[PDB]
Amino acid sequence: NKPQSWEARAETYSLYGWTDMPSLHQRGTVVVTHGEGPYIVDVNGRRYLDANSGLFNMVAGFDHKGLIDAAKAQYERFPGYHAAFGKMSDQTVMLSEKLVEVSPFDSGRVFYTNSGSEANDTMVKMLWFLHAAEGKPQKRKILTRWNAYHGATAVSASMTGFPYNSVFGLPLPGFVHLTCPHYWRYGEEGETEEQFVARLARELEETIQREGADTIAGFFAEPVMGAGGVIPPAKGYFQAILPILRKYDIPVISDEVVCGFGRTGNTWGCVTYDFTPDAIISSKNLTAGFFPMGAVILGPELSKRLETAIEAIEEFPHGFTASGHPVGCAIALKAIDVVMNEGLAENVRRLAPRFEERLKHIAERPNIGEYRGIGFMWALEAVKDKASKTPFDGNLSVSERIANTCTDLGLICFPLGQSVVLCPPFILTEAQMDEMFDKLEKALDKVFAEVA
Amino acid sequence: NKPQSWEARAETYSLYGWTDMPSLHQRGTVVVTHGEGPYIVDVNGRRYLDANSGLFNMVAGFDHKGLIDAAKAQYERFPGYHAAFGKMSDQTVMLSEKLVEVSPFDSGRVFYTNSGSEANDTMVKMLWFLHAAEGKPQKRKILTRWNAYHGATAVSASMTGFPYNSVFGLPLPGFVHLTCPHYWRYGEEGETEEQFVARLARELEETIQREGADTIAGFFAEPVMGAGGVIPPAKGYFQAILPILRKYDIPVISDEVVCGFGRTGNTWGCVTYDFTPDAIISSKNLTAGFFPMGAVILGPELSKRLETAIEAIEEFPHGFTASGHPVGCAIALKAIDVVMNEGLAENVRRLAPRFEERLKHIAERPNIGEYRGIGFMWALEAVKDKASKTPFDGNLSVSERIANTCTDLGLICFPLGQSVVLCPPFILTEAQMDEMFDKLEKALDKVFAEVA
Ligand code: NA
Ligand code: NA
Repeated sequence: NKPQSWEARAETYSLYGWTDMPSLHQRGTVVVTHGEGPYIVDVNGRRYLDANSGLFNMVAGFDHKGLIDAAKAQYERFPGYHAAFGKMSDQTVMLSEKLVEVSPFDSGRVFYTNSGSEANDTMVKMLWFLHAAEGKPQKRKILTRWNAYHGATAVSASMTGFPYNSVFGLPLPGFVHLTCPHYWRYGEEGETEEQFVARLARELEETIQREGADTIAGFFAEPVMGAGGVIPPAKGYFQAILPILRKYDIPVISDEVVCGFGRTGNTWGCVTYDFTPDAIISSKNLTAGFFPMGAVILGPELSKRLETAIEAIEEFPHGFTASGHPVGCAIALKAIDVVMNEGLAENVRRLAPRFEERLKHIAERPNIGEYRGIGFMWALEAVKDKASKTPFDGNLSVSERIANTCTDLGLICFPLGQSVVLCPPFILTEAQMDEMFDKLEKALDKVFAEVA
Repeated sequence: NKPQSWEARAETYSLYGWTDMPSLHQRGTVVVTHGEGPYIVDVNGRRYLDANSGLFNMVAGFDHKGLIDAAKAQYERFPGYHAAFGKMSDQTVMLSEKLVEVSPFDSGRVFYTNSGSEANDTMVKMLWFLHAAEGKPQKRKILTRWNAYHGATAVSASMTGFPYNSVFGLPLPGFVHLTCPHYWRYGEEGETEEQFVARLARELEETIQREGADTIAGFFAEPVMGAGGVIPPAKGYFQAILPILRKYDIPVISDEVVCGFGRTGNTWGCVTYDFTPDAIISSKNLTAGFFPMGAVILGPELSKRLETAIEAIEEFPHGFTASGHPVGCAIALKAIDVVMNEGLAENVRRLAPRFEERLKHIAERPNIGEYRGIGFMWALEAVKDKASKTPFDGNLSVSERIANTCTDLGLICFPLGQSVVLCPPFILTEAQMDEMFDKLEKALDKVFAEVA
């Protein structure tokens, strides 16, 4: 008794991750064979505009010729190696040099992983290693924010600030979640945005005092929270929090897995938000989704401190088999060049006003609580009643209903909580942006007619 | 002040992993540009026989035309996508079907990752998730062995059984390490191999009784410990320990990252050691080193149990951006076919007797305590005195000296503790095997003459 169809074969042998099981059993798996620009095509020849760039990562679309050619050229040249035991590829050396150049740091060091989750798990281990070598082995606690998304390893999931991780008995101890700087949701009745920011700065100081400054290893922040629902921080957030972190000597890590390489309208989200971190975590767009790469980019201060610590023990006992893979490195070098120098990053800057203008129009609807975002990352929040910010009952699954209707209309978008997220490829044309909105608006009309 | 040479550029921008820093500063980074069969070629045009397959993974060598062509063919077809939110590529469905087929399981499910570390971290989360869903949230402890290597995330590093992880303040609580089944090292004076295995089985039962079976989530084992120094278990080990684990309702996981796809002389190390695990962890050879892929392959029992638990919460909140990437799946499908059907796994079986006969002759030297291994994974243990099994002082760095001397002779091998490991590509000919040993023997003569 064996499955025949693509859908039945997918259900027979897969253990689905991040998949709504009632929707999958009703609809079946979407099995994808190829793409063209920002579109994907399934086994039945149905085409969909992927307004999420797959998982925010396919910024140059699904059939980019330059990137396809660069990947093919490296398989022909040198198809695989590692970057451990004093060896690495020429591609690895070139990418480390390029990443330091394009980072906001004047100098630094790069460590590779396959994923953003491994890179955050790596940065945590690096802090534990460094602080212990410096005589502060108790400096282990990691500060992140509620609604932050840092990954899926036990450590990077512990950094992630969502109730869903309770199914794993996570977070592990030592992982502290601060208030999410989403003013619309977390600002209290009668609390101004200025007071909200002052409260988060106070809450951080109280946390450092109650935990003990000598017990805190680092602070990680996505400049704009991505997978958490596209959450630009409340005005003045970083200007209020960063001096508190610097005062208590707590390293600042910018998780640039989503914001890195152009989505916020600048090469880095930390540049958009005008702050210089001690380290950067990069993945996703790093290869435009063509290869699994992650990177820890260490600024001058942490590089020098880790270098001293590594020299004293004579080795850094950490790494992954494919870290610094020559194919991944050649692909990243091309992705960086394509985004920065072939007009993709500029296109996000060019089209962001038109993107916001349309969302502002959509937000006039009685069932849209707000629109939020920047550059090419945006979200629309659904509400039952606007004035009170009352959401629809969780059992109505409004966001999944919108995303499913979108799929039926030939549009892929990302549902999260009571929100619908749009993070389309940087190659999106004005006509394709209109197509994305026309389909989304049709889906919103359908769903809200059913639930309101 | 900018670096000029490849070696200087590597040192300026890299944060080195698994690299002995005193040797790196003395020798410089070996910067690799391409390879040919089992050989790698550096920027200076020097060629080395890589008798470690890179990091055990490059079993088809460094320029395999079939694999290069399969990689190129998939980049032209569909160069990137994910396997989340009820979508995946046709290549993902084909690979999951193929992996269940080639696994020792009659049926099951596959979950993808990029690495073996993420796959072990994933299996641990799956166990915590499952046991809590089945009414036992206290069922969280993970059993591994001393000298085991399971990866580099904080959790897979806690599963790993090496003192070097103390630099990170690891292992985390709940990671229990059993005696390594290395008879030569851990066997007591006057203890026979049968008594040694009986003792290991008694220690396991006492550990279970003292920890409480209701608190133990699972047991992981590499059939042959690979990165830990090539350690085949003492005779009858799995036959003694598995009934105990089965009696106490402790899931058995075979870490097949190194043993999967041919290195022990069978498709799986669990086949070579005649046991059926509840799940398999695969990575490394899965793609012959051409793309970062990891996989959790769940047997019928855990597949059914996890599906029931996931259905109750409607969504399994876990996954990685590149999990089930179409390119990695197309490459894995080719790598499995190349290894199983193009004579590579058979070449391991063909040449394993000749491999062992030469190691047996080398082990006659007074400074070789033992040779150990199976198929295409072997190790030589260095000793100051054979009769008393006394090693050379740690400060002499004997294994490192042999490895460095091998590099100077055009041979790459793997040093670990007091041992030197050989894990060559499956494409190795008899002449290349002879070249491997001729170079190793000269390195052994040089090091032992200076040190003994
Ligand atoms: Na720079
Ligand atoms: Na099978």
